[PDB]
Amino acid sequence: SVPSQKTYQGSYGFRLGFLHSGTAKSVTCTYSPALNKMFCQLAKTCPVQLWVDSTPPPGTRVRAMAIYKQSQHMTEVVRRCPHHERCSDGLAPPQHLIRVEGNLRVEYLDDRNTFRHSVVVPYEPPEVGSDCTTIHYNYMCNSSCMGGMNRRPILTIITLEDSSGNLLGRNSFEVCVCACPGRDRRTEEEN
Amino acid sequence: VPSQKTYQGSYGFRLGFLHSGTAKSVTCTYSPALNKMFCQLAKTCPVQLWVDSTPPPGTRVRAMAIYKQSQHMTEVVRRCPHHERCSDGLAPPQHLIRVEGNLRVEYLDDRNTFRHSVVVPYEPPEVGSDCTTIHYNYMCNSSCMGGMNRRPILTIITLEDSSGNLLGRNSFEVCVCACPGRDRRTEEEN
Amino acid sequence: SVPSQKTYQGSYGFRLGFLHSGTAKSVTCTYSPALNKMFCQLAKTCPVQLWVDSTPPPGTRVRAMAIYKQSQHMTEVVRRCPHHERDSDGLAPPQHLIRVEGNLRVEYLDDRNTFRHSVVVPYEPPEVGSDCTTIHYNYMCNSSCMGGMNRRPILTIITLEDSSGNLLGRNSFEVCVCACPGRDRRTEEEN
Amino acid sequence: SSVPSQKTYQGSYGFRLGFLHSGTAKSVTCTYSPALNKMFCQLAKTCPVQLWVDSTPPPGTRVRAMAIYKQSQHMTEVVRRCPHHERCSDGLAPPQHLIRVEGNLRVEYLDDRNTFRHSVVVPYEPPEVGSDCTTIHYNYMCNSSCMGGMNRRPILTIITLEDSSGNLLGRNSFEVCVCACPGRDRRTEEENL
Ligand SMILES: *C[C@@H]1C(=O)C2CCN1CC2
Ligand SMILES: *C[C@H]1C(=O)C2CCN1CC2
Ligand SMILES: *C[C@H]1C(=O)C2CCN1CC2
Ligand SMILES: *C[C@H]1C(=O)C2CCN1CC2
Ligand SMILES: *C[C@H]1C(=O)C2CCN1CC2
Ligand SMILES: *C[C@H]1C(=O)C2CCN1CC2
Ligand SMILES: *C[C@H]1C(=O)C2CCN1CC2
Ligand SMILES: [Zn+2]
Ligand SMILES: [Zn+2]
Ligand SMILES: [Zn+2]
Ligand SMILES: [Zn+2]
Repeated sequence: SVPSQKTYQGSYGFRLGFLHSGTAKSVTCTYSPALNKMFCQLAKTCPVQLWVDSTPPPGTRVRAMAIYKQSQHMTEVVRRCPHHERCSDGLAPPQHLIRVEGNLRVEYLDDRNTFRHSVVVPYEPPEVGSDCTTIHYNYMCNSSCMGGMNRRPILTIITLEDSSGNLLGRNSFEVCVCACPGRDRRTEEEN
Repeated sequence: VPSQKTYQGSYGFRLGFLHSGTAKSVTCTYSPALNKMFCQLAKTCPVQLWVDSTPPPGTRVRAMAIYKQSQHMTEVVRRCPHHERCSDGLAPPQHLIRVEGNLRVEYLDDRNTFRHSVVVPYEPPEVGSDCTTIHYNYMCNSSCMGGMNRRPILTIITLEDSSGNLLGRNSFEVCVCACPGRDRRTEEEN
Repeated sequence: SVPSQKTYQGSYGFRLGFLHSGTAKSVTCTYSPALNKMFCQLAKTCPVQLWVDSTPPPGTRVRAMAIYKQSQHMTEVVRRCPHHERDSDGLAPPQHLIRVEGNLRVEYLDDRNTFRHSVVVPYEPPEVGSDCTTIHYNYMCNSSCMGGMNRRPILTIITLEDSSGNLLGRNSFEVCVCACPGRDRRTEEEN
Repeated sequence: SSVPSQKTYQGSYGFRLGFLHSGTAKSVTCTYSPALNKMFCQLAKTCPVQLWVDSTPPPGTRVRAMAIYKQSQHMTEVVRRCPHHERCSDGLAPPQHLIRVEGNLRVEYLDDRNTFRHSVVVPYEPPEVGSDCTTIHYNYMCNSSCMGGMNRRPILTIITLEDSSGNLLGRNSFEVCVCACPGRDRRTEEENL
């Protein structure tokens, strides 16, 4: 029906972090803590940090899924528009909005019962002298895409799961994929 | 040795596979990274046919296994003596690859190369869908003693017209194993 | 052609298991994982477990055969000492080292060409509560019997075959038949 | 009762346990609480347990470890790994066994044929030249929190010294918590008092 977006830090103290990028014209990805909202460009690197209080064990996986924010649209699967879904696809299904770049162990799922799309990578701990793990996501349509997201806001849900799929952690953030993230962030904050 | 050269041809013939993931319970899962299908003995292994334009009536779709390794490549891929034992329906008992849920299936023992293949009529996608799905079954395990014996194989898929002329070709590696999800997840860890 | 001792799990994921019996004076059979060696008493029950990932068909058979481990003895048939051959249960040939107890469908072979002894039983799936199938082997000579094994080490080769004789899998283990299995395991491990 | 004996006894060799004074820093993988007689440790990591004696036991002496549930309503339940961790093995240990010994090739595992309890045994070796106690490195192979396993029930490890013929010589015990953050979990449990 609808996957849960309820924040769940769980046993490992799972939290998300984001670079402090600002709102200048050069910025290709910028997070608003006031809005809990990422502003990023089509197909460009979006860094997401995983912060934990304890290290989950090897075989832990990190999954990302998008849903529609508005209750009227929430049961609709978030997918790429017909224009963009036309098969640079590498290892990714052409319909999927969310890709991970720079990870050979990436796995993509079409849920056989919910038909929802997700992308999964193995959780790796931070490098020694590092405090967080970084996944580079790419968003493969614009929020404005006719016949896809069509200006409807989306949430990204990031779940930590054990090797059997059981929930260990869940966080979420709103996403706008737009041409001018710095400008769009600064304008959306000024209201 | 049968040609394994990718050939989209005149109708833009491509293969697709479900995005099944690697849950322990999955019956069949394809690794885009390895171009490799992981599936269970005698269970459904869906293969999608995608075309840019519709092949003419009487087009056929053939599947044939060969060994991947150079020094096993002339050897005909067939079931182990244990599994070859009769028990089979429309399929020859020695054939590794079957098609299920197609009453028009045809099986060939090449009288000259002795290779096994399985053929069906090409049907366009059903109402609503963008691809044609063929349910293959692999009737030995990759680890069968006296059969494949842990040796890797490729499946070659060919689109042919009514007269047996080549229209398209593609291929993928196959592992027939107890737990496809685990085995894909493990093989991808390198 | 000395029989093959090469391990094959095969289509059914065939391996061997043994009870974790310890080395107390009272123990009648104990297996050493570090030595891959079973220590047992003359004529006493020696449980050997069959573990499979997938159930082979009814009609599947399980064969045991002993061979000398040392290369210069490998071509000699392993058989009971003169004393011990001269006792029988009424199914076992008096020269066979390995019997199966508590199985009315046991079959014994003297190979027409090699002259090697083996004992076969039907494969049955695990009983309810169990993840493995247990065969009770009896070894009918002592390792030290002069005129039989005469302290020469031996392997038992366990083969899983179908109703038609086709080989499905193989595994093996070393055996010592002795008065005090617990003490001999403890002593041999202590190198 | 049916449950095996937990009562402390130093016996003839004056047998007792010791534990390193490791503190509670975030990096610590195991830490013992003298106030709680309780060892906090991480899944599958080294857990040093010291054997202290007044006189040297004969060669052939053995040191056995066994886990029991602490709470009287669970005491008769055999302690074993959860079904998930049973599926994950060094080839010497049974996959169901909670307690392993690391780095001892003479290790022996027992499944009791009548109690069905698990235990792990090693030979007693005297202290090396320039040491005053023998150290065994235990590994605990399931979390305290594991569902279908300990399921948050506290356990005791019972350490027995026994002769070559199985005669009990001494017995000691300690509570154990297998957790993600031993340092943090020891501090929190000590501050309720
Ligand atoms: C891979 C696993 C197994 O080992 C059996 C068959 C399929 N899944 C679930 C049980
Ligand atoms: C990116 C931008 C849009 O196009 C609408 C949805 C999300 N965000 C606000 C309005
Ligand atoms: C475009 C289409 C194809 O033809 C294959 C690659 C991606 N997509 C599904 C299968
Ligand atoms: C087993 C054998 C038969 O008896 C007929 C069907 C299949 N195979 C060939 C002919
Ligand atoms: C399934 C697995 C095997 O058993 C061999 C062939 C293919 N794959 C790698 C090796
Ligand atoms: C049982 C014991 C013996 O008697 C010799 C052969 C195997 N093992 C070691 C030496
Ligand atoms: C580690 C912790 C737990 O999870 C329960 C048992 C022992 N300790 C206290 C409660
Ligand atoms: Zn788009
Ligand atoms: Zn086979
Ligand atoms: Zn004898
Ligand atoms: Zn566990």
